[PDB]
Amino acid sequence: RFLKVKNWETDVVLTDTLHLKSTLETGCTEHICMGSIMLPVRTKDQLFPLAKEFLDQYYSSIKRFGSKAHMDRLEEVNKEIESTSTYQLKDTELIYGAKHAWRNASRCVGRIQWSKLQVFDARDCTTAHGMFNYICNHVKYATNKGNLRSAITIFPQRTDGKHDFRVWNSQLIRYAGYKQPDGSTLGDPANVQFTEICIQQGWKAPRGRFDVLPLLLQANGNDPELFQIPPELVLEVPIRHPKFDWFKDLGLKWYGLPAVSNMLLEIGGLEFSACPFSGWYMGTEIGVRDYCDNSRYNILEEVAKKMDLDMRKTSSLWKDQALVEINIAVLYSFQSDKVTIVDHHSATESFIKHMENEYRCRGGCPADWVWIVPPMSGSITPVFHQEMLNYRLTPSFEYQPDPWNTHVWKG
Amino acid sequence: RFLKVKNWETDVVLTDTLHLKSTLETGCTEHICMGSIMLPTKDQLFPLAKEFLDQYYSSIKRFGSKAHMDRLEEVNKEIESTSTYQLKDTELIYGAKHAWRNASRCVGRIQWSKLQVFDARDCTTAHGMFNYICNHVKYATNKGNLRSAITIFPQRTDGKHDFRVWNSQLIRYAGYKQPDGSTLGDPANVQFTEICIQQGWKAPRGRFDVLPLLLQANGNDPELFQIPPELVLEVPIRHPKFDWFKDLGLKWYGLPAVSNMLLEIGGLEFSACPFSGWYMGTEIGVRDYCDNSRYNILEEVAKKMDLDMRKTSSLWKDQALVEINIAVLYSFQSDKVTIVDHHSATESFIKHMENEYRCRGGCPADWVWIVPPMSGSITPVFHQEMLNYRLTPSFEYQPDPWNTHVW
Ligand code: HEM
Ligand code: HEM
Ligand SMILES: CCc1cc(CNC)cc(OCc2ccc3ccc(N)nc3c2)c1
Ligand SMILES: CCc1cc(CNC)cc(OCc2ccc3ccc(N)nc3c2)c1
Ligand SMILES: C[C@H](O)[C@H](O)[C@H]1CNc2nc(N)[nH]c(=O)c2N1
Ligand SMILES: C[C@H](O)[C@H](O)[C@H]1CNc2nc(N)[nH]c(=O)c2N1
Ligand SMILES: [Zn+2]
Repeated sequence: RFLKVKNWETDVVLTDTLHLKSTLETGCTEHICMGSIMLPVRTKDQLFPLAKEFLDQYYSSIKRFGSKAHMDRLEEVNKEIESTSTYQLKDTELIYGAKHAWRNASRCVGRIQWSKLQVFDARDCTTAHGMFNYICNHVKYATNKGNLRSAITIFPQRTDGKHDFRVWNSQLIRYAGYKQPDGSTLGDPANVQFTEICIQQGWKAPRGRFDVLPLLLQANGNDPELFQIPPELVLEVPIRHPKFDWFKDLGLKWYGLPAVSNMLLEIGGLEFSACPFSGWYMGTEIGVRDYCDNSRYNILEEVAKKMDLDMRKTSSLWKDQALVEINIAVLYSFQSDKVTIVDHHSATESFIKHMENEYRCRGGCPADWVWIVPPMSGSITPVFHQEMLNYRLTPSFEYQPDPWNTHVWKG
Repeated sequence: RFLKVKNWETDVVLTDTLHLKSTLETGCTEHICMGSIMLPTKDQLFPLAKEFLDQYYSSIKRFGSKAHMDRLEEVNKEIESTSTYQLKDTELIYGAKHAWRNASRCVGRIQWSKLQVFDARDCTTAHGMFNYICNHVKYATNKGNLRSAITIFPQRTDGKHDFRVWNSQLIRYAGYKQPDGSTLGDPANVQFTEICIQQGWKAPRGRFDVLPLLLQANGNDPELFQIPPELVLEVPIRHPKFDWFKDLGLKWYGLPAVSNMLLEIGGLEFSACPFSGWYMGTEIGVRDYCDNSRYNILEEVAKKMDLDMRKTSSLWKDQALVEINIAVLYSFQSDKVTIVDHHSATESFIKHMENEYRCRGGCPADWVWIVPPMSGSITPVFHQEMLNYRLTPSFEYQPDPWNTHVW
């Protein structure tokens, strides 16, 4: 079957055949679309088809399909499964899998970069201290003094689900959130619950607006352990505005390295429950969502108040006006400090080029419009006018429930 | 099967049971989501009529009444006999209001029950359509105090005698493909502005020329009519701060009046059913003014603001976009013409969603269309999970007449 997408700004039409290789489900049916829904122990019965499919893909990509090398590997993986009820990926396979998980991440606008991922194999890791060391090296490598580099560090796969490796942090670097008795919040409200856990686990909280959280690391299903990232490794950027001198005095800064650490990497049926990865920021992640979401730092009012905007009626668009300057300031600051960042205009433009290239060479590019379109200035970016097909390919990054909701405490 | 939707800004969770009464298809499957795709006989008819009459008589607290059964058999007889049927006025009004209530892409549905329905089913000629439409326009505009309205022309019979309004909106500005290669007026209407001239219009080849109506009655060739200028309320666009803004020479019309959709009620098809409400500011300022394939004035406005247009990372496009949308709102409000900003409208819709979940068991909503084209995540609807499904009565899309007209 053929599927056509259209760009209503340029009238370019692309044809999707890749969706036929789609395994997983969307959540949608013929009778309901769950396109805007945010979130819509494995036996051997189902493992070998998943392994075979991955290896068929792998050996196609290296143009060795049906080769003796291909067949032996299948045989090898096969025996290893029914002998051990799992199997191990070769280094080459792991690298391929991680890159393609990224390539398949339909909610990621940054995928033009997917082929240049630095994969750190941490499958020989056994303890939380080992995890901390690997993560430090990831952060140092990825940060690269502000010239950021995409990286992923992959810890050992799940076995019985009773020995999981997990990073309890949602990102490697994030600021603490503290709920005050008067109901207000100090720091990042998104992180209040995790902060509390850390504090409970023995973390001594500086209780400021921008405390970098400690890593909380779980190895081999053991109780997690606290570690402080060395501050010299945490690159941060003070936020100032190129024309507004009072903006510096708002006291804002942000960290340079976005490193998501709570997702699950699936490759050939194998589940890597700890696989922190990092790229670099799109400006709006910080300027729009982190600073201006009502449920986050929520600085729109103070900025608008300092701009002397008409804040009495919404139709003045004072919120809209302050939002733009804040995002200007975030971009200005990162660029002035020579820290890699991309504006939403450049990023969406690159993604369209990527997507078109993917249709030509791959026969498709699964893409989640709801997530690809930036949280401000939607229709003046080219992805707004781009029709997209969303479907799920493997290898993939998957959501997993927060570890504190499922962890069996040892003590 | 009983679905939950979460607001991630407020943690509020609503349970949706209404989707289980869905009939039409979404375009989606379990394998692929098409959520961002713009455009996905006698025996067919009676279940369709029955389903509608069921929800109608249920709605008036008379489900399973004698009148219900009587109406059912009455309609069933008329179908068996005439191969179609006619709606009672009360049912027509209900169906129209509920078509609007069911429009999953419409952010303005908190107003759905306050709709003025104009029964134009006795119309027989294009001249009659023109008269009905002028009356619609005058009533809806109401000297700037806009009132929602729909005018419903005769239903389809055998597709040979369709009533169609060839305009996409009752009021739109002309677009001309210039010799030097550019485009004067509205580029979205270049083909229609051509067809108008191609059937005898005389364009004042200006920038904001209100297009003539091209009305098709009973399957006949369509006819040109000019809306009396005094019926077309326009708003000169100035900025409350930049006095050079007015020099740009921009204005827009007060009445957004979509006229190319198909209204389906109880299996009956109304191919000519122009309806109107009032603008959300971003429709004009974000889409009509700044879309690349439209008036695309961003670069011009950015210039006069003397913004750094060297690199995209200065967000000059963004900065300009906000000021433009400030001006639109400011102009309309000054001139006492109804308009809603995207903050209040999206706030209205959340409250409306709340209401619909609470009294109806849900509210079909297309997130891709409900979220405004600017400042998305600082409006409440961005953080609102929505379920999209298709309820009847409905507004549907139909081919442009000039691709189908048995000429
Ligand atoms: C290199 C520059 C990159 C940029 C500019 C970028 C940009 C983005 C943005 C803006 C989002 C939406 C995030 C949000 O709004 O919360 C996203 C999502 C995502 N990205 Fe990328 N990204 C980059 C690199 C990467 C890398 C290296 C990976 C993995 C190896 C990755 C995988 C993903 C995944 C799995 C999501 C979806 C998160 C979810 O499902 O909720 N990205 N990206
Ligand atoms: C009264 C104030 C109203 C407001 C503020 C409003 C707002 C909107 C907006 C902003 C859109 C997005 C369309 C676009 O971006 O092109 C829309 C779509 C739509 N509106 Fe409403 N609207 C109003 C009244 C009405 C009325 C009176 C009707 C019908 C009787 C209606 C039916 C629809 C339909 C059917 C669509 C989407 C068409 C489709 O399926 O693609 N609206 N509306
Ligand atoms: C719902 C799961 C989730 C939530 C959130 C925060 N929402 C409040 C963020 C999530 O992932 C967000 C993400 C993932 C990968 C990225 C890679 C690079 C980059 N610059 N940003 C990313 C951002 C996933
Ligand atoms: C695809 C269906 C569609 C397309 C387009 C043009 N987009 C290229 C416009 C459509 O309708 C757009 C519409 C409909 C009803 C409205 C009622 C009030 C209002 N203020 N705006 C409306 C705007 C529907
Ligand atoms: C391709 C994409 O679906 C298309 O650009 C849509 C996106 N969302 C929209 N939303 C509204 N309200 N109006 C539109 O015309 C569109 N266009
Ligand atoms: C309910 C809705 O799906 C949710 O708010 C989504 C919308 N689109 C998004 N898009 C991005 N990039 N990031 C997000 O967190 C979200 N949140
Ligand atoms: Zn869908």
